[PDB]
Amino acid sequence: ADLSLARQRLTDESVNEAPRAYDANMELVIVAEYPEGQCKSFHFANPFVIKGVIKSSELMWDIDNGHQMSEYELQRSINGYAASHSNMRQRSAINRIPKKLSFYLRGNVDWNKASIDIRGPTGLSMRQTEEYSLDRIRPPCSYKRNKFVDLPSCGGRCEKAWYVELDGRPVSIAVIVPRNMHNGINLYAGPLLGNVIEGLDTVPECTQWFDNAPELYAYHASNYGMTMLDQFSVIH
Amino acid sequence: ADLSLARQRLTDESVNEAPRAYDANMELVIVAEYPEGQCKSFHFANPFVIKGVIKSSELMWDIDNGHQMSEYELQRSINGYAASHSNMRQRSAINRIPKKLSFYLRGNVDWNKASIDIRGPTGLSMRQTEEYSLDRIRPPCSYKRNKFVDLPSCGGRCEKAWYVELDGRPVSIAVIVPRNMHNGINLYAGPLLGNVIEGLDTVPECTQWFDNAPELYAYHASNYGMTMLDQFSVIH
Amino acid sequence: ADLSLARQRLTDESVNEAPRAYDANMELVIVAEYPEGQCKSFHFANPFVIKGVIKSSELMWDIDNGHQMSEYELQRSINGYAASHSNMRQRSAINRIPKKLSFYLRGNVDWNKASIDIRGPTGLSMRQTEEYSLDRIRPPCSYKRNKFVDLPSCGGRCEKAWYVELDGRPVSIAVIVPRNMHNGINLYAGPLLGNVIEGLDTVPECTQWFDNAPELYAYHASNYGMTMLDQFSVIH
Ligand SMILES: Nc1ncnc2c1ncn2[C@@H]1O[C@H](COP(=O)(O)OP(=O)(O)OP(=O)(O)O)[C@@H](O)[C@H]1O
Ligand SMILES: Nc1ncnc2c1ncn2[C@@H]1O[C@H](COP(=O)(O)OP(=O)(O)OP(=O)(O)O)[C@@H](O)[C@H]1O
Ligand SMILES: Nc1ncnc2c1ncn2[C@@H]1O[C@H](COP(=O)(O)OP(=O)(O)OP(=O)(O)O)[C@@H](O)[C@H]1O
Ligand SMILES: [Mg+2]
Ligand SMILES: [Mg+2]
Ligand SMILES: [Mg+2]
Repeated sequence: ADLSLARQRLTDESVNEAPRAYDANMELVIVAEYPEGQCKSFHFANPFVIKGVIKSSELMWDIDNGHQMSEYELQRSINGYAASHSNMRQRSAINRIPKKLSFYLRGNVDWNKASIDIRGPTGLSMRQTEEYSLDRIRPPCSYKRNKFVDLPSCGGRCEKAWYVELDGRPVSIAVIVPRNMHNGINLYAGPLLGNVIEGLDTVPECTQWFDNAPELYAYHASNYGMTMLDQFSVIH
Repeated sequence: ADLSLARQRLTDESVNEAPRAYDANMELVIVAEYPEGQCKSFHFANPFVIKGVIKSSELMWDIDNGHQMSEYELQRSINGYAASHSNMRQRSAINRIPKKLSFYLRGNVDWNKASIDIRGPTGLSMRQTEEYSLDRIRPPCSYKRNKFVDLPSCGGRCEKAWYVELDGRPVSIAVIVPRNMHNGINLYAGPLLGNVIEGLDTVPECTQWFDNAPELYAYHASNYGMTMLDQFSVIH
Repeated sequence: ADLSLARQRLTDESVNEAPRAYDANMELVIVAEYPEGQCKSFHFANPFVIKGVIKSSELMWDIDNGHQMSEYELQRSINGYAASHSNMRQRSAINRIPKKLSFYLRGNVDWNKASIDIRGPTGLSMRQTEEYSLDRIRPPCSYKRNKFVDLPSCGGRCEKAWYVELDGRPVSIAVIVPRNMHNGINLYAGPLLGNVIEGLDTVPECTQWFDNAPELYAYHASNYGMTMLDQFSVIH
């Protein structure tokens, strides 16, 4: 047996299987695409539960003539969608609302229980008439299961995505991504629990802005190894 | 029996009782009111533990001639209250410090254990002489219990509030709101624990700015069904 | 026995031992020092697990002619370090990257398990070639143990520090600081667990900017009782 090829094989497998390890992160990238094709990406990671929580103000395209707009200004625009005649806008804000959201998940994910909840502009459960009395988490619809779309992970057998088209109204996002424990062991049971609790919510988030999707593909997706799908069903 | 009225009754009860469900959110709205009557509201929600954590810089009225001030500028002003002669201010910043804070809680709350802790300008336990050695959470005074004021929830039997007048010094806030488990069942016990842990800290926050209290009543309180009390003891 | 001295002694001990109490905070101050000597400090606290999580954009010196720069502008500069030719910079950004980081820990810390992880510019595990497949938390190197440096805590016997020199590239930070439970009792075991979970992540953070280290010593360190060490090995 050729040991140079054996070494290559071991190297490949070490990279492919690493996400299955204890304390190895699951990965979440959310991409918002806007009408002129610009993109905003949000990255979250954790080994046990990813909690991808995005305010409606964070999901707006927030660049105006080269400067970043404030939460105050953005929330002012969002308000008129949440409550009738609560701001002074004479036209809509659709230029800054995403057309499409893409959710890229990679790693040792419990695909039965991963939930993606698209919520209202002030964070309440989405419905025709949002109200505090009827506000909850993890609605039945949020569990996508076999509605996830499989994508190449280049040997990892571990990337899927979900896509949604928005309808011209601001939204907020709550994504909960639990670790696969279908090997029959409860990591929250016994003395290990404290070690798991210590690891929750310990990875820095990262938000990036791109003027077009090819910049996203070139400087995020292919830089780090998250495969993305474009509007022509071609992978990058 | 009139079935149109029976249907109305069932509908009423479905709305009134929904917050008692597993995975139904408890709701927290904090309102800061400033000397010229403007208001800032902060909304938090969770089914298991609400953690309402606000920095002193976030609690300042932060609008200056139509633009939002930066954390850098706000913290600079706060500093002179925390440490003598640590900024260059020749006058106080009382114009931007809240006069009053109102805490509105709605849902299946453990009223015995809900805690509201008003902390110092850099997040330490409040005392005459703040110091790292004497910094802790959940002081005895923070549990309000029967000092909560009952307010109408329009059939829910589940809203209370707490009020405090400030004394011209910046503060920070830590509110911990645990779920009522007085039905005798520990949701943290057994296999359910992981499901509870997954649900913690998964709801987007929302901050709003209003120029006067009637805007708050019209476009937040009555829009979503949180009853608020004004300075004339009239509900909205 | 002189009871005025006995009272002094009891007072001293009450202050010295307070951090050992249940619900007493452990304290973390991170100080970034930049080439012109300016400093940024970040304070975190919790009684059970401190989670000090800082994005690469937050660690840049972010003041430009008296105004605070936006995350958009800062992330743009960081991008060129993460992905080749992903921004339009013709020179580096070393003026705004810390030269040195200092980590000050005070309280009832588990020194065996405290971990300080210096991560890449977009939050991934640091390595020559950062990639999503090889991203994890709590690497073996992050546990400093006896590589912590002991510093005076003025009777508390409970402050240590860690120092690192950076190499001109932006980084992100994840610090996990667990409570000392070497007295043989597991606080996550039994009915106490819910009370611990309720206390996680409930203390407001505080970020401060200083133009030079003596301002930091005078208006933070000596104001609150965190001892710091300067470049001459002198304490403040
Ligand atoms: N262009 C595409 N559009 C949609 N789906 C695609 C496309 N290309 C591949 N896929 C799907 O991705 C999945 C994985 O494909 P494949 O096995 O070729 O990738 P791989 O590099 O071996 O990665 P993995 O280790 O994740 O399997 C398959 O279900 C395949 O149909
Ligand atoms: N204007 C007010 N000022 C102060 N307290 C008030 C005011 N109006 C009502 N309350 C108090 O609110 C509480 C609930 O009142 P009430 O039972 O009339 O409301 P409800 O619409 O039935 O809501 P719930 O289902 O929460 O009881 C009572 O304790 C009442 O005294
Ligand atoms: N200037 C210094 N540079 C480096 N280390 C120092 C310096 N001064 C003191 N130390 C170290 O700090 C540690 C604690 O010193 P010391 O016992 O004098 O302080 P203390 O005020 O009693 O505080 P504690 O209660 O924390 O012991 C010792 O290991 C000492 O060597
Ligand atoms: Mg394959
Ligand atoms: Mg009633
Ligand atoms: Mg000593």
